[PDB]
Amino acid sequence: MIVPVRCFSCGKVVGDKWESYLNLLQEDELDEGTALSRLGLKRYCCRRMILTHVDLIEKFLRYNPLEKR
Amino acid sequence: MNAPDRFELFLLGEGESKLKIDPDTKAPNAVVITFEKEDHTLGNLIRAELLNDRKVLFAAYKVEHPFFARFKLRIQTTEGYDPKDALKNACNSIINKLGALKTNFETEWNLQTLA
Amino acid sequence: EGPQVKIREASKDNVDFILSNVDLAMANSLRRVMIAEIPTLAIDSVEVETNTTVLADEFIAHRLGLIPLQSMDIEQLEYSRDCFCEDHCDKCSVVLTLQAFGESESTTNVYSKDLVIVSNLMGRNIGHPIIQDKEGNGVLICKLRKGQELKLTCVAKKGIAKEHAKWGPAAAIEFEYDPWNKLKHTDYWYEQDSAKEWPQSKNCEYEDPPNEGDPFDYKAQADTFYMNVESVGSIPVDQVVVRGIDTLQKKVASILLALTQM
Amino acid sequence: TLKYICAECSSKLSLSRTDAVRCKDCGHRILLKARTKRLVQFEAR
Amino acid sequence: NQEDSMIMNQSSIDRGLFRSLFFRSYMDQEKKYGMSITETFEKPQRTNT
Ligand SMILES: [Zn+2]
Ligand SMILES: [Zn+2]
Ligand SMILES: [Zn+2]
Repeated sequence: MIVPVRCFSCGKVVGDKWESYLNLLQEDELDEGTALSRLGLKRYCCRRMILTHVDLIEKFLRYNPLEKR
Repeated sequence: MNAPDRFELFLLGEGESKLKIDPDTKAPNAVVITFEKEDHTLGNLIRAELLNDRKVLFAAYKVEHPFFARFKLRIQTTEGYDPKDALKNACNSIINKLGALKTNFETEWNLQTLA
Repeated sequence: EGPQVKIREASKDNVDFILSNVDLAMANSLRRVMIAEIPTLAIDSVEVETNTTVLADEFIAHRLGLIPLQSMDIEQLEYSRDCFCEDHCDKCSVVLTLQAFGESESTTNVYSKDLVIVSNLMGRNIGHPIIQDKEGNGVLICKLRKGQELKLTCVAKKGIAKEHAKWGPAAAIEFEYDPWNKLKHTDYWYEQDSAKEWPQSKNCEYEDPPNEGDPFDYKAQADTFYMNVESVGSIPVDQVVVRGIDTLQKKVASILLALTQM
Repeated sequence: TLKYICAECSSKLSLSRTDAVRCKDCGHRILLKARTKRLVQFEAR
Repeated sequence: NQEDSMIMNQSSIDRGLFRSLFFRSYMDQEKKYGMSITETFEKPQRTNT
């Protein structure tokens, strides 16, 4: 849905490394492994936390708000 | 639904105490101490420090069920040595070692410049 | 005299050190205490005022509860269970407020830098969400389409990892001993050769390799533990180690106190 | 009276018991009741 | 974890592993039992119900 705050197994905070990860993937044309290593995710628990996330919230944001102010 | 509150893992309930000591009839000069709201963190440490003692004939602990946070520690010492005294000595030794370790770690950390 | 410590690497969030002249039980107890028994601040209660976003209220509440907060002076705060107030006061809690509105045509990211402390901290060093990245925005809490609003208040109480993992300040703790397997505490699974198939640990450089002809040393015990403590950010990693030792010492002292008083 | 929101206009309306359930802005016949005013408490665990 | 049981990490659960949302919907209509026997959505009162 949206990026998890912490890695499930060890508890490292990874919720602030999603936009940086996307910027590294897009702007710098880095592959996923090097981008993960750059952000400091060395254990594969954190690496699978960030690598396999699906950002479904964008889809949810496409629909018009039900209660619009 | 039936899940117990998590604070039951470390908070003493109403009408119960941290320690209770019961004599053991299987062997002479042996006691069983039930520690409440404790786990392997304390049990293994206490057991090892007791085994370090020379006058302790037997020392063991067990957590009878993972559901409940409590453990039983059996201590048997030589004649004329109170098992409670053995527990006191083990706890004192643990406290002294931990204090020395804290002092050493603080002194070592004070020597860093890249922190 | 006692346990001896030599530290290899020191960082803002990691400390890698050696713990020599100490029992295995003591090292494991210290590791467990660092994992579980260190008090920390974290958001515990969430009053939702307005939520027109795409996320459920308890979803956002959970995300907020996982936000690391500054806990350097957490010892000056009291547990909410043993405070004389009704629900929450200034002696036992910190009140934050998250108020975000989607007034931009593009998606607006609600980070943890938008969390504002309302309760008077009374000069303590608690409450501030931990910021680590270079951009300055904290944890990505939510996203807002244009016209969507999110207004809520959070109460943060002190807690330990035993009650909930959101209070754990210790992340992953590397713990190794006897890299050369001289104590024979493991039997290495192998197909052709155990030595070739098992990569040597980085700590093997700090011990003398076995001579391969000497007899097994049955009197040798376990000591010289290589430990690497990582910090989530709530408290500095050196404070993580020191407070773990302090908490373990407090537990043993409480055992002594109960024994004497009964 | 009681507040509702048009499922399409996203506009706010006040409806009585005798009012026909429609959105005066567009005519949509689907309305969602407004969020309650009493505070809601959530445990962040 | 014997006989197909599993041991799950409680700390992992606390951080959101396998957590779920569950929605359930109840539908209710008012039906014309007669020409003027229409049902009405209202708050029932113990005095006259
Ligand atoms: Zn991890
Ligand atoms: Zn209070
Ligand atoms: Zn309308």
